[PDB]
Amino acid sequence: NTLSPAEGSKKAGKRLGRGIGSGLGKTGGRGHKGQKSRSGGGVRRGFEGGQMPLYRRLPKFGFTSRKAAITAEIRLSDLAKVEGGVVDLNTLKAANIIGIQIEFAKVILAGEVTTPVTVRGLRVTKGARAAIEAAGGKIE
Amino acid sequence: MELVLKDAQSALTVSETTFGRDFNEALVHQVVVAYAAGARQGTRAQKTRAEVTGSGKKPWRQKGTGRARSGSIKSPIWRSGGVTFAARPQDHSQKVNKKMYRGALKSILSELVRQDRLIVVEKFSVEAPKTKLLAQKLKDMALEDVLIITGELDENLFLAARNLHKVDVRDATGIDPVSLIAFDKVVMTADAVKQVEE
Amino acid sequence: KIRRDDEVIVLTGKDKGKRGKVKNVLSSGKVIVEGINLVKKHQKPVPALNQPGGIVEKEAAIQVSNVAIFNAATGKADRVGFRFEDGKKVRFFKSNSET
RNA sequence: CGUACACGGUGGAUGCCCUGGCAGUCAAGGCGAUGAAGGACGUGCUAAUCUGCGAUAAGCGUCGGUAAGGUGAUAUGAACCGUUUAACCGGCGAUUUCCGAAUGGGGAACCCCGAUCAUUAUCCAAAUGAGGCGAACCGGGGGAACUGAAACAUCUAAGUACCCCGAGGAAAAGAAAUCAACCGAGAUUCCCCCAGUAGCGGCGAGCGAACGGGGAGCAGCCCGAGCCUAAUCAGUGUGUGUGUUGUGGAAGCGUCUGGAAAGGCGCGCGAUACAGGGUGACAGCCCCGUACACAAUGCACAUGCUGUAGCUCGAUGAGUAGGGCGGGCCGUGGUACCUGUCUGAAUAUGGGGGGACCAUCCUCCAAGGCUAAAUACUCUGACUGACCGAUAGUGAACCAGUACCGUGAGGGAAAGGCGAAAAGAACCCCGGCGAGGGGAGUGAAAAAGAACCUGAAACCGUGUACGUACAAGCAGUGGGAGGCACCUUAUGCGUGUUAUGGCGUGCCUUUUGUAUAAUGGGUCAGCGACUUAUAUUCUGUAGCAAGGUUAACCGGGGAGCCGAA
Repeated sequence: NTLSPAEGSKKAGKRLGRGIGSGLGKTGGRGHKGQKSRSGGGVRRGFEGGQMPLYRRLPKFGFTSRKAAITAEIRLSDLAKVEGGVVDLNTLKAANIIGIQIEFAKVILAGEVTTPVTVRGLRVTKGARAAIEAAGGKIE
Repeated sequence: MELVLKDAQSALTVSETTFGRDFNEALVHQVVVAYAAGARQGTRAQKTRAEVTGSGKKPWRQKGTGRARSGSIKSPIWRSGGVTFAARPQDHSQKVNKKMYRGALKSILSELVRQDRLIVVEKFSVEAPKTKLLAQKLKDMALEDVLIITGELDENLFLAARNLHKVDVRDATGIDPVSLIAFDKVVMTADAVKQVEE
Repeated sequence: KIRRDDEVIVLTGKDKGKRGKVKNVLSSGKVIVEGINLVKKHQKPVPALNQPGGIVEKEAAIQVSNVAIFNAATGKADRVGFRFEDGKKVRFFKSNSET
């Protein structure tokens, strides 16, 4: 009724998870305590991302290679068999999650189930010759 | 299982529905307190397109500060600007997540399928024009004390319920944890339950 | 509301029964009714309360909670005086419910 | 004289309250040569301040609103005004001193005139402009250093701080001699993303795009001649809606406690009206007010209408493109942009561009111009706040930017609360006394009497308990003896202090070692020092599992990111 509701206001929803006693970021509360790294710990942090360097000086160094065509697009047997049907050449790949704004791919026989659908691709490996030959179709 | 719906006559049974998600009474208590807190002010900082004119503003010395409209911001020097310290995004609010906030939204939907909770009401509920009719359907329902809890529905905002105690009407589309549980508690309608599924 | 143009009827204080016209309304919420006064040292009919003092606040200081202007209800009070040029206020005055 | 306590005081903490601040949000947004902003001096019967006006001086007139009382904050004394309807709240007009852009000339507010520059020009200042102000936003120029690089000359901080000139309420850009995933996109900004990628760099530290895509918002058009005219231009009439502000009005029971209920208990009621305030204590139904409706103001932008007026033909802009010398600046690399000196083309049967140069494709055509829309503060009005609470919060809840300091620029406090009502101590005694004291009165309470609620600690006086002028020093613990004093915690069970005896060198940092002739503090209270986003890497807990998460923007999105050899 017109009485101070036993409780019906705002402190309700849900504690993120476990009893959040106070806001995060708390470690060594106000005042003095540890929470740090004794010794030369102060004016500046320790690491930097390099070294003296004894290791970074001149190990078995390499270099910055030139940009590649950016092939390597997983096109596995199955997931292309137990799905859709025939006609799976360059035009119907967007349907599947096989569509890089770049080019090329490869077939990786994750499964063996017969299909026997055909697939162009523009690439090929062992197993790409196997199958789609014993099943039918033509690779390019 | 099967959630027994109720008719206007608060009949013992009607259709059935439910939500599947490990309900967490660890997912129904603060969140909206954070909503209650966070929803009320919070000086972010950089969030603003304020820019600098540089020198030559107006015939007078005007430091090229992160200005905007006619007053400076962002810069820790002027108010409403970004705090110059470390660990807190807005004002006195609870830092945190998009997932738990939602996880609480999912988990809450599941809270409904709990014995000591709400109950599903047939669609006809949305028809009730007068408020008094609701009070009755709440009495026979044996959940009149739920007025201390809250209320909800589907289709459109229920004008007949809006009046009722601590009633903040909401629709199955846009419902926030706060609604699903105006304090880890609530009540909905048949269609609402279906809409919320998405 | 209360207007200095309305006649009031005390009901609680020792001036219970006296009738008179208001003399002025203060922001404090105290009203002075014409007739409700006190007897000064040199016998001067001036409104005020009671206790030894010096310079002082006039008016008997009456509370609106114990006065009786119009008050539709089963009470012992009777008639009360009241603008007219408004017209709309005349309709309310004519209604046994409003004024 | 040591300690504890008691009564009173000091002091002002604390608790409660707060007519103030702090923060966020919505709305609204310019003022001035018909001389403003600001300042000075005046003005009310008495008025010193503040406020309002200004010599028709806290005011005059008109209309509307409002309403019977009123003569600002100050509730004084006297007096006066109002129903020939005032006070009070809103449009328009009149008046509107002097200085001040002032502008005749001079000048620390005083004395005599369009000053100075400039355009038109009947060259007469005759007709006009500029010359100032305004919180910070946009644009155009000039342009550091401390600092980082743990040194420093590139680089970095900076194109920042600071200097100059100018606009608007908003500014800049802009219809492509573009982009360059193409049988394609296709004006320009801005947001997200693409990217921390390409690129730059003692390639050291660091620095750092764009195309595209997803969105917001969309509009395209002007210069020689021929011809002719519904674009434009001038003028007229003149809103809706919306936004802001203001406005209309009735109603209170029973029992108990109390000085009084807005209490407790019982019963009942309203709600397109589950804001707030007031009223002798926690009143949604006692009063205002809130729904409702009305009125005023701003909006005034627009639309309609009168007279104006299409369209056609050809070309299309050189000290430029470009080259050389010397610099600035940029992410700009032989591949950014701009300045200065010198040199210097061709023309669409031409030329430029697609991130190196020169001959062969695709795209587009500079060296002329304009162009709506997409946001951004907080002076001002209103609202809100798990914000602070008067050594807190704005420096300012109290005369505050006042008192006060400095030649000046400039600097800069502290001070909140009587009581329901003042109802604020009548009368009497005392005294040098409107001081004060006693007595007495009011009230629930003055153990509220006026820097007056509550009122602590340090501390003062007195007094109480107990010591105490042979006594040795941490000033205790345990044991046993002495007593004195008190039996609101009856039980051979305790307190206050204490005589005597056995032991006992405050407390904190630095240092190998400090009680230490090592440093710091006279005492007290209050004050007084690890925090933000992002990214990376672990850990504990929890959900679901090769899938998983979205970002801008829409409850959808999957761009994109990481993982999958």
